[PDB]
Amino acid sequence: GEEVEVHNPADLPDPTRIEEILEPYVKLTIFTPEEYVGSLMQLLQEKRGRLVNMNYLPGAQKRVELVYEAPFAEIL
Amino acid sequence: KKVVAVVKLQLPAGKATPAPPVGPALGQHGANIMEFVKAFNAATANMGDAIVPVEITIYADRSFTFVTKTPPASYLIRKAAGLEKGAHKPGREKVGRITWEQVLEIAKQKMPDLNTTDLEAAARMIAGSARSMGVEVVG
Amino acid sequence: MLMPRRMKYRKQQRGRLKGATKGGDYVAFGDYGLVALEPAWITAQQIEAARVAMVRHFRRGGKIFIRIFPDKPYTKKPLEVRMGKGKGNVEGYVAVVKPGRVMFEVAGVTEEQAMEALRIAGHKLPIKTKIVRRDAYDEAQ
RNA sequence: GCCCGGAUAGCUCAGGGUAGAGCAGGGGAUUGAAAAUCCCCGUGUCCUUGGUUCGAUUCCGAGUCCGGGCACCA
Ligand SMILES: [Mg+2]
Ligand SMILES: [Mg+2]
Ligand SMILES: [Mg+2]
Ligand SMILES: [Mg+2]
Ligand SMILES: [Mg+2]
Ligand SMILES: [Mg+2]
Repeated sequence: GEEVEVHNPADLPDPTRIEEILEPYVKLTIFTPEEYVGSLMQLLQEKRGRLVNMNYLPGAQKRVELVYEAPFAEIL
Repeated sequence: KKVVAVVKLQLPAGKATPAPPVGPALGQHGANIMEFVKAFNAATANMGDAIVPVEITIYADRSFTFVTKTPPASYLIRKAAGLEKGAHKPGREKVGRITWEQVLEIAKQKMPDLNTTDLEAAARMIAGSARSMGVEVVG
Repeated sequence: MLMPRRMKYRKQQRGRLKGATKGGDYVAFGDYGLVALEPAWITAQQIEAARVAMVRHFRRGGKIFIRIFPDKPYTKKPLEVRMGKGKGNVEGYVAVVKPGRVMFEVAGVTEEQAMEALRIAGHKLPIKTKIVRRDAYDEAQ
């Protein structure tokens, strides 16, 4: 089954019999103005966030909204 | 109400949903996003699939207008003898092989794109995409 | 790095470094060569560093001809030791190179590749050198 | 850095025509059920990356590293 490598990376279960280590991810939404977007994406890349979605709220003209699934630990 | 940007880009006849670059460039827009899908993946589907871009024009009251063509000479050669890469190490690698007229059909489709309305200069054309994936011209 | 597989004698006297080279003065196997302009005991570690440098430059393609061999053993007393008590121990091998000698040759390689690989390789040796290109004069030899 | 070598399974390891064994495990045999013993079975991206070959753990590079030599190191 499953349980949590708690406040002790040392106190694992035996990585002998192991198949899935799970990070906490998070639904991460970024309201940038204009195409700082270019900067933003490079940042979220090395933070290992998957790009799921982006949407322009037009009007003038900057405003872009980015949605990301990213490992919770990679913020903090 | 976005300006009149001249929309030269590089998209694919099939791979079509609002993941980038469908979004960033077509931000300055307001068009029916799933139309390069719809009309382009359907009306030019006889050839197969693959990459062809699209030339839209945005006008301020959210107006689209686009025309396109033919999957890339490196696709029309992937149906040929069964490839989906090149040959990694060509110049000597003769994986698939074609005849001087089994590579005369492939320009029946990409003919209206170069400047050669002669399917000799349009044969060695698509047969040049051969070498950079290694498929040969027999004897 | 090169050393003889066996020797009649372990230690040998220093000798003089006089004269132009006796032979090996014409490009004999490749298209370009590096020739010595001054005499020297070129050590094996030097030869190895010159070889590798050109190799690295030919990462895909090329033949390297090393036409000098370090057969002369090099002797050195242990440090902080008074004069006497016999001749030092062999601590390495050198090749005696006199001016005019062709030390390295490259083939199978564009002119630019050849004169760049030989230029680096010169920078590894304790002597001034000259890069040369197989001549009718080599063919006549 | 250097000379010798030495990185092959979760671990300790044997070794130019695709490499195994102990071991840990999981399961099984034995038992009333265990311990001990024994059987069975894997993912090896033969340490990483590039090249050499028709064929590389092997050969040529580079990278990081491990055990012994020198050397720096009140
Ligand atoms: Mg010296
Ligand atoms: Mg001496
Ligand atoms: Mg003395
Ligand atoms: Mg001595
Ligand atoms: Mg010099
Ligand atoms: Mg002290």
